[PDB]
Amino acid sequence: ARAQALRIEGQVKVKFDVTPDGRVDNVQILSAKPANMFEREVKNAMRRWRYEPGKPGSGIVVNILFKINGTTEI
Amino acid sequence: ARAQALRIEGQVKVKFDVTPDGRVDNVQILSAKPANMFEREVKNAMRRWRYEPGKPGSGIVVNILFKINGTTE
Ligand SMILES: [Br-]
Ligand SMILES: [Br-]
Ligand SMILES: [Br-]
Ligand SMILES: [Br-]
Repeated sequence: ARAQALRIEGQVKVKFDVTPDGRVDNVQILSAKPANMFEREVKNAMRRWRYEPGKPGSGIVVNILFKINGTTEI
Repeated sequence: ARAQALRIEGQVKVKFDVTPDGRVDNVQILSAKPANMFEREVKNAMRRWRYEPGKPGSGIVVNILFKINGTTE
């Protein structure tokens, strides 16, 4: 019943080629972080979630709607 | 080189317990998309980036600053 929020800040390096049309090619992520960053960060964020006390339950399923906004660093 | 932006939209289901103090425990993500969803989606979003034509290069490195904003449905 209580909605919860996800707010995760991060950075990720990418390496790629640029072709004569100005498009990227041969892209690889440079994961600095131990793989599977997104799922770890989501679980970590869920540590801040709080629900009503004295109402425990098990096997609760929630659907998280998210948007990722990013920009290249200048 | 030109700055670029990225926007990814998505959903992820998670399953967990709620303890007497109202905190979550025993969390598992219910992957329904293939693993490495984030990395795949970043690369797919880069398909929209455009740099100056006639100026190819290889091994270009850029850092993407991002924020993930989510809400339970
Ligand atoms: Br925390
Ligand atoms: Br609640
Ligand atoms: Br450029
Ligand atoms: Br597209």
